[PDB]
Amino acid sequence: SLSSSLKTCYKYLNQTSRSFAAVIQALDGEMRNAVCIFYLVLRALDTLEDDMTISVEKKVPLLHNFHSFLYQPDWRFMESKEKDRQVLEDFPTISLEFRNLAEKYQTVIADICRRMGIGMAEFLDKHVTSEQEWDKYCHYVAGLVGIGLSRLFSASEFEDPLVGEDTERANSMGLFLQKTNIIRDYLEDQQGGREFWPQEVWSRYVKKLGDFAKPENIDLAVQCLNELITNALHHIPDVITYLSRLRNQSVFNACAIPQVMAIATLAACYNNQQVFKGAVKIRKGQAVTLMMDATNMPAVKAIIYQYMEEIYHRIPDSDPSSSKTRQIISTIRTQ
Ligand SMILES: CC(C)=CCC/C(C)=C/CC/C(C)=C/[C@@H]1[C@@H](COP(=O)(O)OP(=O)(O)O)[C@]1(C)CC/C=C(\C)CCC=C(C)C
Ligand SMILES: [Mg+2]
Ligand SMILES: [Mg+2]
Repeated sequence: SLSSSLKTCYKYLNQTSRSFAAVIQALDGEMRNAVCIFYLVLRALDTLEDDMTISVEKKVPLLHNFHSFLYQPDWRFMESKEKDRQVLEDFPTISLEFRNLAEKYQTVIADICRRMGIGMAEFLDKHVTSEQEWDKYCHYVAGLVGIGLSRLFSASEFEDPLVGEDTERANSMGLFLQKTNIIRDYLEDQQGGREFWPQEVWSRYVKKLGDFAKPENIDLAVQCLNELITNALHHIPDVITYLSRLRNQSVFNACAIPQVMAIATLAACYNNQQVFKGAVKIRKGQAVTLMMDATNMPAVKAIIYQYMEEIYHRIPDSDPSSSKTRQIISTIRTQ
């Protein structure tokens, strides 16, 4: 039986992660613990970042120094008003299990914590302006998770060194998941005072981002939605390349499921007014079918092409992104 501290870590994983708990807990051998802890560490970091009761000036050191707290066995944070605060109040349990991991895993995890902290700190006194800056934000909060996971898979030796070495491909995997979430969660974020859509894009349509929540502005909102989805789709060639290299079945499933869930969510969101009224989600019955079929590369490719064709045939004649949307979809189909 596992140590009591590790049991506690898996308890926190199941409490806090809806999307990832199952796939993580199905990982083979040494990957399971490495990735459970990687998750919890980053989830604590995020809980700090998310917390708007922590002033910027106080938040900046906490984010910068977070990587170092992993080696301070009594470090915890008692001022969080976030839902996942337990992760911060009992951080010593998480950091004890982290220090129990092989050095080769510790190094990757701490390195990712350090870099994500710097990047999170950088976006505390600005929003996202350009599409380039959108890519940068997404790299800090998601791309680096992909790079982190990739390097862990390689360190365990269940996967070839190439998986951990190709940082662009791993970065794209994270970007695709993150843009999908940001696109889909427009309203939830607007209601909580958060703004993640790029300013240089939305500003061509409305004067304030929240203006897309107003019913009179729906035609413009959906145009902006379509332009941002088109942006996200450009990461799919790299997604296909990344998944095409994976050898371990448990690692294949962990990587592929969230990607095909995000592909399904993007297609559900395309040209969809409902994004501006509430949370658009793929039906649970369909989610089950995707989890079952996405176990090999050719079946993943089929799912991708299927959802691309769904989008393609829903492009409105007058959509200002239409030519771009067709172009990227073709690229995906022919690769
Ligand atoms: C092992 C496995 C699939 C995942 C474990 C992921 C770990 C360590 C996360 C710790 C930090 C977190 C929480 C980040 C945020 C995820 C929120 O989505 P959500 O749906 O709200 O999930 P949940 O229900 O938990 O809230 C996010 C946007 C990052 C997405 C980018 C990834 C995952 C890299 C993909 C790239 C490759 C796989 C190359
Ligand atoms: Mg968060
Ligand atoms: Mg956050």
